[PDB]
Amino acid sequence: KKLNLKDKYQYLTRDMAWEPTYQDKKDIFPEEDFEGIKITDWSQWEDPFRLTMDAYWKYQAEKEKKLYAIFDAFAQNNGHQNISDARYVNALKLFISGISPLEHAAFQGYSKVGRQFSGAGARVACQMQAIDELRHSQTQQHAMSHYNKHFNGLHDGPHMHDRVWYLSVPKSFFDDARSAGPFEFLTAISFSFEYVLTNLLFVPFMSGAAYNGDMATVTFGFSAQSDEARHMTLGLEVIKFILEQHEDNVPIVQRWIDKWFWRGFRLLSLVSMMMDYMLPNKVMSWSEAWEVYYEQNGGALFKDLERYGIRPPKYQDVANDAKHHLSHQLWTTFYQYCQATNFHTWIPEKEEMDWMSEKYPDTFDKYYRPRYEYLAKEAAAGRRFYNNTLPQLCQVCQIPTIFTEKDAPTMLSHRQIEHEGERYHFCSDGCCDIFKHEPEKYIQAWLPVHQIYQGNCEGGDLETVVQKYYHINIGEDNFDYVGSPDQKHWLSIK
Amino acid sequence: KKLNLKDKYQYLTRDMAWEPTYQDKKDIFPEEDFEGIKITDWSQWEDPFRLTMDAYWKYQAEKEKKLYAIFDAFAQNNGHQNISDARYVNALKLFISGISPLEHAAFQGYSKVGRQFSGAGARVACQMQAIDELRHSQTQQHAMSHYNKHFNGLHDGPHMHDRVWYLSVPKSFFDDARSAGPFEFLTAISFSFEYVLTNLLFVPFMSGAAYNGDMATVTFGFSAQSDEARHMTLGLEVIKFILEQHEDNVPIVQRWIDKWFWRGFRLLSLVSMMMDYMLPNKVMSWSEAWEVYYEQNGGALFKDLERYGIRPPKYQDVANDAKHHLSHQLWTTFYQYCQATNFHTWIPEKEEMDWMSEKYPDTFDKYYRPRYEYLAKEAAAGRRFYNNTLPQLCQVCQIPTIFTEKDAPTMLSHRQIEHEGERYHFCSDGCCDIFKHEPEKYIQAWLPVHQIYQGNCEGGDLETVVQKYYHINIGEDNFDYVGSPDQKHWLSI
Amino acid sequence: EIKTNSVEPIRHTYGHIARRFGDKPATRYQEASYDIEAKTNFHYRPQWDSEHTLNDPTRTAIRMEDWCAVSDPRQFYYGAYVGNRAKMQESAETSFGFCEKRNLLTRLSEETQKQLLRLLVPLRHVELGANMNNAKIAGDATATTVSQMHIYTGMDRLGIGQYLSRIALMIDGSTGAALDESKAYWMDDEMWQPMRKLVEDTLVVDDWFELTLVQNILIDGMMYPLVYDKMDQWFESQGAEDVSMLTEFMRDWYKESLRWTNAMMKAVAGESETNRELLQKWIDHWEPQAYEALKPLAEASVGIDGLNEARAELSARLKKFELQSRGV
Amino acid sequence: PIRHTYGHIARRFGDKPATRYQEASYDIEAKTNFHYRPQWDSEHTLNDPTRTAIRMEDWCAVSDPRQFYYGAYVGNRAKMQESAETSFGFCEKRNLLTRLSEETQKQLLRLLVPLRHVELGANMNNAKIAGDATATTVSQMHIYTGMDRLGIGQYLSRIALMIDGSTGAALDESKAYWMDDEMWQPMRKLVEDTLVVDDWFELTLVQNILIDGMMYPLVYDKMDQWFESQGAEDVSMLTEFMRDWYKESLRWTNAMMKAVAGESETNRELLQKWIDHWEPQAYEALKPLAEASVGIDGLNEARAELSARLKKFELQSR
Amino acid sequence: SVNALYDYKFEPKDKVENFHGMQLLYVYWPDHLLFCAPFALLVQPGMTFSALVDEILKPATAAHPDSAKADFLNAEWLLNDEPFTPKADASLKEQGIDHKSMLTVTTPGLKGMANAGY
Amino acid sequence: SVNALYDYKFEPKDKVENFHGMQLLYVYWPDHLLFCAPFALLVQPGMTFSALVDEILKPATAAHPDSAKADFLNAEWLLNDEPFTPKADASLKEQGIDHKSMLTVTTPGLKGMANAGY
Ligand SMILES: [Cu+2]
Ligand SMILES: [Cu+2]
Ligand SMILES: [Fe+3]
Ligand SMILES: [Fe+3]
Ligand SMILES: [Fe+3]
Ligand SMILES: [Fe+3]
Ligand SMILES: [Xe]
Ligand SMILES: [Xe]
Ligand SMILES: [Xe]
Ligand SMILES: [Xe]
Ligand SMILES: [Xe]
Ligand SMILES: [Xe]
Ligand SMILES: [Xe]
Ligand SMILES: [Xe]
Ligand SMILES: [Xe]
Ligand SMILES: [Xe]
Ligand SMILES: [Xe]
Ligand SMILES: [Xe]
Ligand SMILES: [Xe]
Ligand SMILES: [Xe]
Ligand SMILES: [Xe]
Ligand SMILES: [Xe]
Ligand SMILES: [Xe]
Ligand SMILES: [Xe]
Ligand SMILES: [Xe]
Ligand SMILES: [Xe]
Ligand SMILES: [Xe]
Ligand SMILES: [Xe]
Ligand SMILES: [Xe]
Ligand SMILES: [Xe]
Ligand SMILES: [Zn+2]
Ligand SMILES: [Zn+2]
Repeated sequence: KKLNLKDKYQYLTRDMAWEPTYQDKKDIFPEEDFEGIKITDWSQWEDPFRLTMDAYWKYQAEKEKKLYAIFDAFAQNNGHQNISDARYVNALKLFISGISPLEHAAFQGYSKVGRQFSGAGARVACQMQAIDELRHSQTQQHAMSHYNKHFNGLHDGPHMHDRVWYLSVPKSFFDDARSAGPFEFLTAISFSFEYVLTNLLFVPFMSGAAYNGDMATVTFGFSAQSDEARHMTLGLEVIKFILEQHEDNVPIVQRWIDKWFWRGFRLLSLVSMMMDYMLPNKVMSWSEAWEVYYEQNGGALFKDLERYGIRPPKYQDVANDAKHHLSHQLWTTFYQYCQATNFHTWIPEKEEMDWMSEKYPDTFDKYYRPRYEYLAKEAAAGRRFYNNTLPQLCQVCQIPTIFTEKDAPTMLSHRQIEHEGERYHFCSDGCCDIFKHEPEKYIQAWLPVHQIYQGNCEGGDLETVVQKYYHINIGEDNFDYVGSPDQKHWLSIK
Repeated sequence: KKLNLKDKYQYLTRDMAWEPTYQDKKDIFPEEDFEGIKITDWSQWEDPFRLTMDAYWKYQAEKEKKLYAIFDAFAQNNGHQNISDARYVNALKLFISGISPLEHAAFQGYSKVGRQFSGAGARVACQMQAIDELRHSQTQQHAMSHYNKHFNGLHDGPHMHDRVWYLSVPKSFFDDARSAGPFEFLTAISFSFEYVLTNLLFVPFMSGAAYNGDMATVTFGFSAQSDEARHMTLGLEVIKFILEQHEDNVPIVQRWIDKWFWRGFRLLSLVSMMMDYMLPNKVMSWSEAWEVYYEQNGGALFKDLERYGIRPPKYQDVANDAKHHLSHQLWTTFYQYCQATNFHTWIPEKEEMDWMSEKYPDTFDKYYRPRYEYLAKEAAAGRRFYNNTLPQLCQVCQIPTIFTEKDAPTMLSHRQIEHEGERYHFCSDGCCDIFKHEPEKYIQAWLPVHQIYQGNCEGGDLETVVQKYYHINIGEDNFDYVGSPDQKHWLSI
Repeated sequence: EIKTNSVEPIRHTYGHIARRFGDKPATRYQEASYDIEAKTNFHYRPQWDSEHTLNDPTRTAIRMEDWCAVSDPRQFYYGAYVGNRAKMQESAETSFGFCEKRNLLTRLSEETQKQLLRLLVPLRHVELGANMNNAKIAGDATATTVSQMHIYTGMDRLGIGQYLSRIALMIDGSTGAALDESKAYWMDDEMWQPMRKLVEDTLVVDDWFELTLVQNILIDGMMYPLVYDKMDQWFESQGAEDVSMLTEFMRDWYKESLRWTNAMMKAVAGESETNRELLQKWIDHWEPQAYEALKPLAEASVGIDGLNEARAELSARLKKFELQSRGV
Repeated sequence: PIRHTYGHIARRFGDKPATRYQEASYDIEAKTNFHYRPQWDSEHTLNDPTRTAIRMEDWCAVSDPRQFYYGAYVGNRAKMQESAETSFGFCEKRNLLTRLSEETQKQLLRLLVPLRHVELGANMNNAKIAGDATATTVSQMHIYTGMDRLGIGQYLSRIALMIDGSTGAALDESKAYWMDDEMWQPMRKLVEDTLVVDDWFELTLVQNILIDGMMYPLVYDKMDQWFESQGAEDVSMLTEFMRDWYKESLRWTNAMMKAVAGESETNRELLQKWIDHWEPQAYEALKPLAEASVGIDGLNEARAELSARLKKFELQSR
Repeated sequence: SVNALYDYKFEPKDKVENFHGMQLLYVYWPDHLLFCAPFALLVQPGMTFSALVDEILKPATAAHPDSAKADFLNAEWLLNDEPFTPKADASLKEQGIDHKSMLTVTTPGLKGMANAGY
Repeated sequence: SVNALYDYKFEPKDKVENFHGMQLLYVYWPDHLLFCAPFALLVQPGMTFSALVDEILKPATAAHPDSAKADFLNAEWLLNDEPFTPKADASLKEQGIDHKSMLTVTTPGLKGMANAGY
């Protein structure tokens, strides 16, 4: 009988594979046993999307031709002049140096994993994801290109991503996933990042663009929607497939959910700060985004996973509670250390602060407003605060240890341990537990503060590290927004 | 023996035509003799471009994809909020009601003329131009669509074109060309309009857009550039062909050059006012535009043509002189009659007036600046000037007779004649001369002031004419910019 | 899941659009195609016509309360038209390159090549006639919906004539010699004379609707099936099967053209018994001339039964409009 | 503007406006300071140039003459698939495959369609290379070629689905030839052997130059001519995509080989050692296919064409 | 003269018969460019020259500062470019002011503002 | 423990040997969140506790209003979370302040600004 669409698509993908006779299957696919995951039957893989190559090329070429027409029009018409305020471009300096390089890392990681799985069906989904991430990487370089001509801090993204202190947060997140085996890579990136936490990254950046006049970024976001629909479906297929294949997979997957929930939460702390502080026109608060995208949507997903014996991630309560504090703790960290970053910070306008009091009724006026009162009096007196002493970094997530106890918002949630005669420090219980399960991995970390003190950052004094190692142009890319070349150029554009 | 590119293209166009046997050529092609133009050999036609249909479709589809992606992005991103000032949109009100409808008339005119010529080479070139003109007409409807949603005056362009007084200026220009025979049609539109006078329309609108943050118009402009290269080349081939075909064509063509130079010039007076006064950020003065695109570029063209016995157009001296006056004369005309227009007028800012002093060093402070000083005081006193008496219109170009004598800027260049018992009035010698050669044509003109007085504009009180006949919403489309719904909506953005 | 801050528009579309379809957002086709042309207050009578004004609906004897009743099912405004054609020409250009690179036409015997030059290639002259007739209609029809469908189709006819030309150029190796030969058949072979006379007769028709009917329904509606369906099958028996890939453009074009030509006939015939009376008179005069012009071609190739079936197919089609023709 | 391009592009090309390809393709990857060693490799770091024994001072010396960044790739492919899709519809609607004789149909299932398995092997090998090469200029050419192999595999599969009226029975019949017919076993063994190669440049050499460099000419040129003598000329319109793809693939694969071989004598000596081991195996894999169809002469012609190509790199084969 | 395919002769659109017993009259007042063009008026041919001045011309020219001072009846007149002496109490028709005539009135000593004839 | 295809055992990147004779020391001053995180210092294991305070800790904290009022030293100290009593004139190393220790120093009466521990 005539094939239905699902059996037809299988004949055009998985049927091209065969059982080897001349080489051992374990030599052709050597990476899929060492994690403990047991696969019972690859044929139970359900294709998360059914796109043959002809249809992929046709549809993506249509989106691309439209995207590039818009990008050229943006540039030809000096569309950077129509953003809300030059402060907004700081969100893009963060994006190009901390998020774009991840797109490119995902391209390589998915390419490799689209070779490792013995299931032909899983390999094709992974490979289509790989070439989409390549697209995301390159179209972002093209999107930001025109901003790089007119604003500072966008000029050496990949160079800074490997070196700069705060960019070790996204870098080590993705190094952790790509050093892991293939099932953990998929659980980390496809399920945790691309399915569970995706909206917390995507919605703030892309709707921030829409509210702040950035036609290039919003066009890139519209263009990436159909791609992310496939990526979310792969993430959902991945956890269900793995959980159903063998009861022994369930506790392994549980531990990965706990680890990558917690690493993903620490990585997203950078976005909380962006959306609450770096956007002149606000979309929603971090607290509202967390509540909708994780507490509501994620709660329903984790209720779904209960049928497999899965519970919600460990410490998700700590993360739900931190939503009232996160963006304010981080902005204040970046403010005092922006002599050593490739973006500017500033004190929020009085109107932004009243918006903060409303979005954060239980915390902002008590804990955060007085900080800005003090820092502004200091700045007004010609004593704009910069902190010239290096901070303690977490051994796992590598963020400075700036976070506070759930029960006590004024007390740092520092933890420390002894492991084989050496001392290690963490920002929280969540990072402590990750280290304790895999110490051999985390003791390898390239912690930027420690590396500066070892003399591995081509400089002992911090001016030389910032200018010569980081390629941050002192007086141009760093320091307060007020009085910066970006502010002067904006005021003259205007 | 392989065909070269020229000869191959000819095999793919003109070789498909044949000498008829069963019907006489003159019944198939009945319009080619009456104008007195003589064609000696159509094989002498040199294809102005060599584009087979596969290539035309391919290349135009790529331009259209990109254009529509930008239009969509402009609208999704509320791009109208990024223009220099809402006063700018008045330039588009004049465009959608005055010029877009000429694109559509050209589509019709070129379709007809792409049937009428007996040389298949000329027929294909005109047909490709007809479909290009349909493209301009439709994409302009789509370009202006977003502005129509946010600003007034753009909602009934075609309706107003047929009726509104000042729009009879472009309507009559194109009805004159379309009612003429096929050779005059091409001489008028392909040579005079699309080649000689083309940058005086295209540049001010498209540059003005660029300088004023109008991405949709700018993008249409960039898109139309390759179409215009063809249309210009058709214009050039047309006059060279017709001039070379017989020496008896040279006097006929010279009279068409004189007529169409003058009619084109009068039409362009609307553009002078748009670029000097309606663009918040200025590109160049009408004075400068005319110097470069006509006096320089046109000057060089007519030296080419001297080889054929053609001299530069009659009255060109008067037009060169009038460049010091034109935009100011028109702005003050529109200012006083903008109760009866689908767009606003205003007094220019002191900074714009200073610019005008610099660009019109011999005329502006003497004749025009003092007008704005007077009108501004009156406006300030609650007495904003509106002229409630209708004007005399020129029998040919249909503009009110507002223009002045060369070297006497305070005296109107009014002319009048008597023809078969009737009196007729003109703005100039240029228009008087066109009338005297073809009176049987111009005596038929639908002159909006006369038709209002005959009771043919469905109203006798002018409030009724403007609202019910013209579909201009009184209080929204018309009157001064200051106080207008457009201003208040702009401030509110 | 991108959030957006969109505005409150003052109105949704143009007044002329809102009058016709309601004050609500309009399609690209609607804004491009309805009430955009000049309709009244023309300033001067044409020097080239004693009887009608510029833009005069009386250039045809057919009468319609509203010529915008005739609308395009394909919704082609300019950009949709060229976008669709660009896609089509992509496949046609690649098929031409393939036949040219592989010598699919030049490897045929000289006798098979002459059959193409004699039976197929002179149809470019018919295409030329149809280009000219549709340029005439596009210039005479008053409604934008009607005139745009005619300029698009006239430009397609020129494109089709160019493809047929290139087949000959393929056969002569880009020299033009095969085009000379084929033109000599059109001009002097008795087989082509009824067609050539009929095409020349159409070029003198005044009434534009009479013209669209004869050209776009009666001639095309018998010719295209006879040639690109029935003759196309028969080419296989002659060893010329490979020309099928060169004429696929024409089969796809034809199938699409039935959409708008049937919608236009339905609206004009359904308007009034008078329109229908008039249409029947024109079919009675012209349909048998179309058949008689195709007869020597059918006889020289696929046989008269191929033509009789095409006539029957046109007849069945005309019955949908409450109109008659004398095939099955 | 304060600057014309990104710092990393300006270092290579000058502070002047750069091309879309340049901005998409150079120095975008992570290069150093990796936080953790791979759990799946004891010898190499993440992004480690030493995954190959080939040595280059700058892997960005390998640039794509087609200038394919993502947008240009899919743009080019979308154009090519428009024509392929139309040829598939034309053949299917006119019954051009189902009207062929049963022996002709069996020749297509036995000699042509099992190449979809070879394409799968090439897809997997190129995915490996994309995950292993460091330079973005090199890695993206390998993912594009990988996805192309999948697409070519899918067009081959559809030829069989057209023969069987979209039931899958022909693909079953054709897989049994791949698995059990003696004529396919040398090729199956070779493809499985490539899947176990560690050095990514060895793999790119073997797959993208030696196997494809003989196989594509043999099949889509020489056997293509032969199929016309067998009554299957109409299949040529379905395999035109493969001929156009392969002509295009020569541009980047020859550019890559010139840059690597021209770098050093030590690189050339490595490449030659690999040619000497693998080139004879590619020839032996194809021999049973050639002798079942066009004849061994067609294979010797393809082997000599590859030999002449390898002289462009100052390398040689038999 | 017009070339055409036929005998190209038409009635003027603006013949007097088309104005319902009324007539068109144009009036130009030199050096008062405040009004951009000569006025186009629709008048009863029987009306007296005096009433043209008091009931039409006076209120039409009201916006101009010079208006209140102008003695139009006693100013310098042209009719169709020819020296003209109005008769106040005679009708327009009976003194030769026919359809589409233009009158030019020059008021010496009142030549507009700013030495700009405005 | 880490799953790997090999024995996944490496030396820690931040062992004391990598610090050219020095050692890392972290200092936490609770209720002074003006400094967002504990300080990470590079220190000579031979320097005295009183030199650490006067040469390093006092300069590091100078930006806070409480700094000038603080007697660190006679404040309350923890070392690796255990109660600790510093010896002013004794080296860091002889009192057990080893590589990557954290000292916590609480200064009674100086609790930061604004009831917010800032
Ligand atoms: Cu700039
Ligand atoms: Cu609005
Ligand atoms: Fe992505
Ligand atoms: Fe994604
Ligand atoms: Fe145009
Ligand atoms: Fe044009
Ligand atoms: Xe495989
Ligand atoms: Xe951070
Ligand atoms: Xe993103
Ligand atoms: Xe972006
Ligand atoms: Xe998986
Ligand atoms: Xe998660
Ligand atoms: Xe994340
Ligand atoms: Xe730093
Ligand atoms: Xe620092
Ligand atoms: Xe820092
Ligand atoms: Xe710095
Ligand atoms: Xe013709
Ligand atoms: Xe105009
Ligand atoms: Xe006008
Ligand atoms: Xe234009
Ligand atoms: Xe436009
Ligand atoms: Xe012409
Ligand atoms: Xe002209
Ligand atoms: Xe009016
Ligand atoms: Xe008026
Ligand atoms: Xe008016
Ligand atoms: Xe009005
Ligand atoms: Xe057909
Ligand atoms: Xe090939
Ligand atoms: Zn941490
Ligand atoms: Zn005039």
